[PDB]
This record gives sequence, structure tokens and C-alpha cells, in this order.
Amino acid sequence: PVPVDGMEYHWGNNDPVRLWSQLTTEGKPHGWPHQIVQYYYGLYPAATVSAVVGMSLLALISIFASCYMLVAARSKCLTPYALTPGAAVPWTLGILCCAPRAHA
Amino acid sequence: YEHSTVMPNVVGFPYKAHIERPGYSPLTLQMQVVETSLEPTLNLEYITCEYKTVVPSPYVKCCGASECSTKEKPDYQCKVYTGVYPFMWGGAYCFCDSENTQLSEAYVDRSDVCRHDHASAYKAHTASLKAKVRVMYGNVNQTVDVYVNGDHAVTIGGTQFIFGPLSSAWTPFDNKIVVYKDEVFNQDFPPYGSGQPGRFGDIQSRTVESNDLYANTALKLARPSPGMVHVPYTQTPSGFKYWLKEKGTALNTKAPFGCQIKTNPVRAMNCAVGNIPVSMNLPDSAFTRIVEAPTIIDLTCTVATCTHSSDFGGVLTLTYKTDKNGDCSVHSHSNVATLQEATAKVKTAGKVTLHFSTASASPSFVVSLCSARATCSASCEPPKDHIVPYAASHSNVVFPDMSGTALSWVQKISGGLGAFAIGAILVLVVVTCIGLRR
Amino acid sequence: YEHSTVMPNVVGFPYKAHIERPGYSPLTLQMQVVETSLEPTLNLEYITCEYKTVVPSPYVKCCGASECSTKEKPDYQCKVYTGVYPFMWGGAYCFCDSENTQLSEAYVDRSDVCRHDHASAYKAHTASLKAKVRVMYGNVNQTVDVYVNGDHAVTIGGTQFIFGPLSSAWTPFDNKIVVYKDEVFNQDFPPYGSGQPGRFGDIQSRTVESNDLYANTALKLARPSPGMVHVPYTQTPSGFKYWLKEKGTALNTKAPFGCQIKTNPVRAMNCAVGNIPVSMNLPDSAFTRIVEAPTIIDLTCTVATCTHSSDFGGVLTLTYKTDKNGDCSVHSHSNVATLQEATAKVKTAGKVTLHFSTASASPSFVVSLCSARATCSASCEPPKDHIVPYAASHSNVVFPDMSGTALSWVQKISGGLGAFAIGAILVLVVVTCIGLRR
Ligand SMILES: *[C@@H]1O[C@H](CO)[C@@H](O[C@@H]2O[C@H](CO)[C@@H](O[C@@H]3O[C@H](CO)[C@@H](O)[C@H](O)[C@@H]3O)[C@H](O)[C@H]2NC(C)=O)[C@H](O)[C@H]1NC(C)=O
Ligand SMILES: *[C@@H]1O[C@H](CO)[C@@H](O[C@@H]2O[C@H](CO)[C@@H](O[C@@H]3O[C@H](CO)[C@@H](O)[C@H](O)[C@@H]3O)[C@H](O)[C@H]2NC(C)=O)[C@H](O)[C@H]1NC(C)=O
Ligand SMILES: *[C@@H]1O[C@H](CO)[C@@H](O[C@@H]2O[C@H](CO)[C@@H](O[C@@H]3O[C@H](CO)[C@@H](O)[C@H](O)[C@@H]3O)[C@H](O)[C@H]2NC(C)=O)[C@H](O)[C@H]1NC(C)=O
Ligand SMILES: *[C@@H]1O[C@H](CO)[C@@H](O[C@@H]2O[C@H](CO)[C@@H](O[C@@H]3O[C@H](CO)[C@@H](O)[C@H](O)[C@@H]3O)[C@H](O)[C@H]2NC(C)=O)[C@H](O)[C@H]1NC(C)=O
Repeated sequence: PVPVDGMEYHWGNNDPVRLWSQLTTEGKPHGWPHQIVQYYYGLYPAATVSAVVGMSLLALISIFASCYMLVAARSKCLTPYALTPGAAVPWTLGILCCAPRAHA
Repeated sequence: YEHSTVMPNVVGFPYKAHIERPGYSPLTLQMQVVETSLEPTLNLEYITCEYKTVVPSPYVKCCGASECSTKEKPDYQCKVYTGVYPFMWGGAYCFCDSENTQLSEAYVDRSDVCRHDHASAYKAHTASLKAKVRVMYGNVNQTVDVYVNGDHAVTIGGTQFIFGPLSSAWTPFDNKIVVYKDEVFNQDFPPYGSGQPGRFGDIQSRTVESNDLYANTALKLARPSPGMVHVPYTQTPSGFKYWLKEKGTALNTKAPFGCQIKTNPVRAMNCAVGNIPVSMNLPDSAFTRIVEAPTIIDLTCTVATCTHSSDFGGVLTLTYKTDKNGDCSVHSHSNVATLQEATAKVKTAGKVTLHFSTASASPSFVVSLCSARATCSASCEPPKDHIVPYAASHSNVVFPDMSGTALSWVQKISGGLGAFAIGAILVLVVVTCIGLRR
Repeated sequence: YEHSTVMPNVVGFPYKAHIERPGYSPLTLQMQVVETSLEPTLNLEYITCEYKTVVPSPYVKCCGASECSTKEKPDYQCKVYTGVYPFMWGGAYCFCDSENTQLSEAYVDRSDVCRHDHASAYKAHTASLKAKVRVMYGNVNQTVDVYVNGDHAVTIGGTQFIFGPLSSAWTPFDNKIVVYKDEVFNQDFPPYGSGQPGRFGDIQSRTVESNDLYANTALKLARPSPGMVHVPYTQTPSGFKYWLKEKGTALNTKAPFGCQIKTNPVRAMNCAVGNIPVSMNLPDSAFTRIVEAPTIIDLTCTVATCTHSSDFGGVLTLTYKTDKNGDCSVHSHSNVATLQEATAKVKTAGKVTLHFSTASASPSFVVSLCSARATCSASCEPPKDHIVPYAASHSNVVFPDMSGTALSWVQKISGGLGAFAIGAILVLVVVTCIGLRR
């Protein structure tokens, strides 16, 4: 094995010979997002996966929180109209979609 | 003008230091570590070598008796036997048929060649580092030898240099060491006066010429066979010869950080670890007045090709506008890129070229030519050769710039998500305010 | 029979160890530290001695001029003067009225007697201890030289002794040491190659035999007077003579714990601190079978007189009943009292006397004769002499026995107060129980 640090071997009476590895891989940088991941997975194939999973999880958490907040805001805005025998105000119906499409 | 810096303790690394005096043009020095030596301090414990059994001729006293006499000899053994009837080639002497005695004697002694082939037992502590450094600046070459500790000042062409103590205190030698010819072993040897037969240290001497000797080889005598004169004995084989055959490995093929162990004196050479602080004191003759240095304006930086390989695999181009032609000092202010040259020829044409090596996909650094500044960004492709026989010439920094392609994509996605969340917050706040104002 | 003990590192203190094999009569050892020695490890830095200024004859060039030539000499100074008109005893030469020239030259070199009067500059670390212990028991009495570290076993009459490492790691030498003849100084000397004129280290040499030399004494030349040939110069006096007159104090008359500092080699002798553990390995011939030793029953201890002085100021007696006469081994199982003898000759008369030294007003200790046992207690009066010229022979413990007079008074008072408190508690409990039952 020849890691990036390098190594030496001693064969017979010859002098020791040292060999050093080099930063080479099989991915393609400066391309589509699915190629940079391969390029940075060729190097250090234990932190790239963790970073990708963390970023994806954070994005999912943020988008779920935002969607829930929109739903809660709509529910808070529309619930006063349900406590009275009133109308739907089709102006608000167009912008805010509700369960009653046309019936009340 | 006093100055201070830190340089890596890697042999052959082209370290370059930048000095920016506010009344003079900037100067660039080059320092390179050619050779180092980690020197431990040794205390001799004892000396071991192959032994040799001395067995004097028997004294067959017959028609009488003999008594054993004690002596102060190492591992001495003596006994007296009764009823011997020895024989010789011409016949059997000692007329008395059964009233004869034989006295056997034997002891141990240090061998004849112990002063050419012996093993030493040492105690090692408090290593001392010594180095040989090459410095060049302006027109001054030369190499010097320096003790690496904060108490040795060497003058090189009017400049005083003090190399500070090493950052780390790591030594490859354990507390106890056994040295043989040109091999060092991390071994735990038995204490003086408590050696066991058949293993290392069965016989011990405080020094090669010392008279005292402690030998424990379990020498035991036996009764001679009838009708012969031979003084039989039995003895456990030598422990030094055993140790020669099953010592196992060494420290020359075991030491970390790839540093060769040598002997006489015991030392570890070219052993890369830690940082070496440097303290400097330069005279006024080394610098150049700012009026004499050419004025550089409108400095722009461009990159032709970039491959983050171990060798200098990058080409850089600088465009500028000057009034006169002279010499500038070229430096890079970030360790992500290392320049090959420290001085460049400036001309009225307005184009100079430089070579740099990087280890990151998208490097970004600031380069200065005399007093001007410029920012360089590049896109580098990986190399194709898997293995090379020379060390890396970069600082091994992998993290790309914030303006790189991957970081740009991350920025775009994060900005989109943040905009969505901000819109969510605004809608919720508007609805809550409308509800509260009711 | 393996054994272990801990004995104080005080010179001349008669330590006694008790060994009690279950199958044999008890044995008592006596070990005494005759002399110690603390050996530091030194690294030579440089050698300083008085300098000597070498000034050659001037070269007066009549009707011409001369040019200065640089040389590689320690603190070399050469200058050329013009317009000189020298004289001599019989007349004036250099017929040319004003076109003459004198070349002045001077430099510094190490003195003639530097190999006899010089001061060294060392670095001291990792002190090593050395001792000389006298061991006596039974019919054995010898003195041995032992390294105080658990890697040296010495045999005394078939018994193996291993003296463990010192309890503490205190050393009186600082990191930097200056040695002159037979004196040691705790000083911080300037680094090599950076000495200042007029103080210690104005000229420095790596070794007395070394060829190189670094000198800095600010030697400066001056223009000669008209009509004279003398080569004027001025120089700051030697820093060695300033140091020799203003060194200040020493370590011989300043070391703590009352230990003398000696030189060649550098060492500190008889320096009391810490404890030295002892490991032993005794043969089966040293003890005596319990059937052979006399049997002692009905042991009673009485004290005639007591006086807690430095010497053995206590007289103690034993009464017993025995079947046969022989030898026992007396011992005190507490360090409050230290006995004088480790063997008392037992006779059928049933009365032996012993001496002991104590440092407490009322001591209480348990003493054993052969296999017997008894508890001793006495009242001791202070001594009258204010100052004595010999060291204390006791362990210097002051707290008295719980059965002494003062503690008896304290116990009686505390018991009375506790009885009062218990009575009050009982009254309160009875009253509150009666109140609760209603
Ligand atoms: C020449 O040969 C004769 C052979 O008889 C030697 O005579 C032997 O001399 C030894 C020395 O005294 C005798 O040993 C003694 O034995 C008695 C017990 O008998 C013992 O009590 C003494 O302490 C001593 O050990 C030995 O007995 C005797 N031989 C006989 C048969 O009696 C003679 O010594 C020889 N000449 C020389 C110069 O050796
Ligand atoms: C300061 O001094 C050093 C040592 O004199 C200079 O290094 C030396 O540089 C020359 C080339 O300028 C080397 O000569 C060539 O070396 C190669 C090595 O493969 C050989 O194949 C050629 O035939 C030729 O001899 C010389 O070896 C080299 N010395 C060492 C010890 O490496 C250095 O260049 C000087 N500083 C400056 C700024 O010039
Ligand atoms: C005997 O005495 C006469 C005195 O005149 C010496 O003549 C002097 O010779 C020196 C030779 O170096 C002349 O010095 C030179 O002078 C010229 C012009 O000033 C200058 O350019 C040179 O650099 C050099 O210093 C000196 O002038 C001359 N004196 C005169 C002409 O009055 C003569 O050398 C003596 N003979 C000896 C010393 O053997
Ligand atoms: C165990 O052996 C040591 C010696 O290995 C004995 O030391 C002896 O100690 C006494 C008193 O400390 C020495 O006597 C002195 O002699 C000098 C001679 O000038 C005299 O001036 C003094 O007044 C005193 O009488 C004696 O020389 C010395 N023995 C030697 C040095 O061989 C020790 O006494 C032995 N243990 C016992 C219990 O005897």
C-alpha cells in the first residue's frame, strides 16, 4: 500500500526507494452536481456521504417547516369564517384554496 | 528590523518568507532544511558479550585426599570425588586401588573478542535537535549548521538568525535501548546483578575494560566416568548467541515518520515532525529604497492551465503597467498555492509569467508584484499519473474557494430555500397582524 | 522469603526492619545510609576565559599609500591613516613632507593560560542518585555501594537487596549552571554567538581545544598623535574580570536541605529528602526454627526514667518467665519510640533492660521480645539543654497518647458535657412523649 504520505521498501543490498501517491480519482469536477459528488467521493470516501446526508436532511427539515407554516397560517386565517353562518368571499377562495370548492 | 516566522520541518520544502518594511520595497527570503539530527542523551548501564568456560586440568591426588578451596571467581564451581582409578596410555598410575581422589575446577570468564563484538544497554532521554539550513536572498547563497533551540545565533551576511525550539517533543526512542553495531532496539533488559541464564544478559560487565563480572549460567559439575580423566560438566548455552538469532525486528525498519536511525552516535535523521520558529534581524543594506523600485499599477492576474499535481502544475500570467524596468519580489499570501520563483524580471512590455502548485480543486489567492496586488481564481483538473517518486511541493490544502462551482451550487440552493422560508415568515406575520388588529 | 519496606533518607539514622515468618522466629535488620550523592547530567555549552589583545607593529609607508585588507580573525579591526610625519630617536624619516601613510592593525585572541583558568557553562537535567548503605544482621556486617533506582540488585551474604527509586524528584540545580573551579552557580548565561561586551561571555569558545572563537569587545582604533609611532586604541575591559568580582553568592552556601555542593564531577552529597523503598529476598538459613528459640511468656513492661531529648534518654525494662536461655530480637512497632539495640540476651533471671529515644510528652508503644508482646507507657519530662551538636535520633512525632494526662482531662470534661446533653435530651423526649400521649 502507498498512501498519500508515501512509503519505502528495501530489496536486497540496494538502497531504499521511496514512492509517493498522488491525488487522482475517477470523477469529474466542475460539472453537474452528480459528478462533483463522485469526484469528492474518490477522495476521502467517508466524509462526502456524511456531508451530503446532512445537507439533504437540513433541506428537508427547512422545506417541511415552511410548508407546515403555510398550512397553519391558512388555517388560522380561514377559521373565523367557519364560526358564523356567513359566506366564503370568493376573492379569498381564489387565493386560499379550501375544502369547500363550491358548496358553502 | 526584527522579524519572526514559522517554517515547516520538512526536508526540501521551499519555504519563502515575506518582509514588508514601510520605508522600503518588499523583500523575499528562501529557507530550506537540508539535514536534521535528533540526538538523545545516553547513560551506559552494562555490556554483554559471549562468555567462555575455563576448565583447568584435574589434580588426581592419590594415596591421600584433597579438600576444595573457595575462590572469588565468577560462577566458580569445585568438587572433590572419591574412588577414581584413572588410566593413561602406558597404563594406570596411582597404585592405591580405591584410595584416590580427583579435584574438578571450572568457572566463567569474559571472551577474548568481547572488545570487538558486544552489545550495549543504554538509557535514553531528553533528545537534542540539530539541523543544517540553506538560506538565500538577494544575491546571498550559503548553508549553515544550527542547534535547533532558542540559544544559538548565527550570522549570515550581516543578518542574525535564531532558530527557536521545536514545536513538538516527540522522540522515537523508548526509555531503554539496546545498541548493536548499527541497529537500535526498543528492548527492556534485566537489571544489573539479576540476569537469568540462557537469555539476554546472562553475563554482565559495567564497562568493556572493567574488572568486575557477574555471571549466572548454571554451571554444574558431574562425576567422571570410571577409568578416564576428563572433568565432565554441563552448562546452559550462551544467552548472547541466542539473542542474536531471535532479537526480532529493529528500529531502523520500525521508526515512524520515515526517519532513518544511525549509530555512533545514536541519532535519528531527516525526521519530519513539527514546526521550527525563526527569529531574524536584518540590516538596512539588504532592502531597497522605494524610489529605486519600479512603480506597478493596474495589476491583473490570469491562469492558463491548472492541474493540482505534486509538481508545479500551474501557469500564471500577470499584466501590468510600469514606468521603468527592474526587479520585483513575488509572493503569494495564502498557503493554498506555492510559487516557484521569489523574484521576477519586470519590463515595459507588461507581461510576466509564474509557476505555482496547488492541491485544491478551485484555488483562490492574492499575489503581489513589488507593491501591487491582484486576485487569482482558477479551475484545476486532476492529474492522470497514479504514483510519482518525489514529494509534494504544496501545503496539502483541499477545501475549495467559496466562489467555486460546488460552493456556488450550495449557495444557490441555500438562497432559494431561504427565500421560501422568508416568504413563509412574511405571510404568517401578515396573517397574525391582521388577526391581532381585529 | 520476599519482603518490602520503606526507610527514611536521613544520614546516620539507625533504621530497623522486622521480619516475621510464620514458621520461624522473628528477625531484625539494621540498615544505615552512610553517604549519598546526587549526580546530574551535563551538556557543555561554551568556555569563557580572559582575552588578550594582539597589536602588531605599524607599517609606515614613506612617499606612498596603502590599502586595508579584510581578514577572518575574531574582532579584527584595521584602519589606514594619511598625512602622518613620524619621528625616531636619531631623527625623522619619510622625507616626503605630507605624502606618508600609516596602517594600524589589531585583533583579539584567547589568552595563553585559558586552559588553566576558565569558567564552564553547562545545562543540567535528570539528576541520578547514588548511595552507600551499611547492612548488618545476625553475624553479617558489610557496606555496599548501590544505585538508588529499581534496576540494581546487590548481594550481601546470600540476600538480594533492591533499593527502589527515590520518593521525590527534587534537585537543587537549575536548568542552567556555571561552574568555576570548585563552585557552582545558578546563573542564566547569554546564548552562544550573542554575547555582550563587558559582561560574562564577551568571548566564547565551543571547547577549550576548539579552533573557532567568537569575540565582541568593541575594539576601536584612533588616529595617532603628530610625530609619534604608538598605534592608539580603546577597548572595553574583559567581562570575565567583572564577573569574577561581581558574581555574587554561590550554591555551596545557599543549597537547601543542608547538602554540600562539590565539583569534578558536579554532585550534591548527603542531601536529606524523601524515602527510599527497599525490596529484599532472604534465604532460609538466616532465620531460626521456632523450636530452637526460647519461649517467652508473661511479659510486663515498666519504664524507669524518660526524657524526650535528642539522644537515647529513656530506660526501659522487661520481666518474663522463660524455659531456656538464648537470644531474641526486640523491636518497637510504633515510630513514636526508637530502640537502640536489636538483640537482647535472654536469661532465666527474667529481667532485661533496653534504651529508647522519644520526642513526645507521653508515648505509648508496643514492644515484642521473641514472640511475646507488651504495651509500654510512661511520663516524660523536658530536657534542660537548649542546644546540642548532634542530630535527633527520634522520628520527631509530638502528638501524645489518648491515655496521657492532658487527653485524660479532655476526655473527662467531654464526658461530663456529654452526660449533661444526654440528660437534657432524655428530659425533652420524655416531656414531648407525655404531651403527645394526651
Ligand atoms: C607406595 O605405595 C604404597 C602402597 O601400599 C603407599 O602406601 C600407602 O600410603 C598411604 C599414605 O599414608 C596410606 O594411606 C593411609 O591409610 C590409612 C588406613 O590404612 C589411613 O589411616 C591414613 O590416614 C592414610 O590415608 C595407604 O594405606 C598405604 N597403602 C597401604 C596398602 O597401606 C605409599 O604411600 C606409596 N609411596 C608414595 C611415596 O606414595
Ligand atoms: C547555492 O549553492 C548551491 C550549491 O552550490 C546551488 O545548488 C547547485 O545548483 C547547480 C545548478 O545551478 C547544480 O548543478 C547541477 O546539478 C544537477 C543535479 O541533477 C546536475 O545534474 C547538473 O549536472 C549540475 O551539476 C548543483 O548540483 C546544485 N548543488 C546542490 C548541492 O544541489 C544553488 O543553485 C545556489 N543558489 C542559487 C540561487 O543559485
Ligand atoms: C627619494 O625621495 C624622493 C622625494 O621627492 C621620492 O620621490 C617621490 O616618489 C614617490 C613614488 O611613489 C612619489 O609618489 C607619487 O607621487 C605622484 C604625484 O604626486 C602620485 O600620483 C603617485 O600616486 C605617488 O604618490 C612622490 O611624488 C615623489 N616625490 C616628489 C616627486 O617630490 C623618492 O621616491 C625617494 N626614493 C625612494 C623612496 O626610494
Ligand atoms: C560493622 O562493621 C563496621 C566496619 O565495617 C564497624 O565499624 C567500626 O566502627 C567503630 C566505631 O564507629 C570504629 O572504631 C573507631 O575507630 C577509630 C579509629 O581511629 C577510633 O578513633 C574511634 O574512637 C572508634 O573506636 C571501627 O574502626 C569500625 N570498624 C572498621 C572501620 O573496620 C562496626 O562496628 C561493625 N558493627 C559492630 C556491631 O561492631
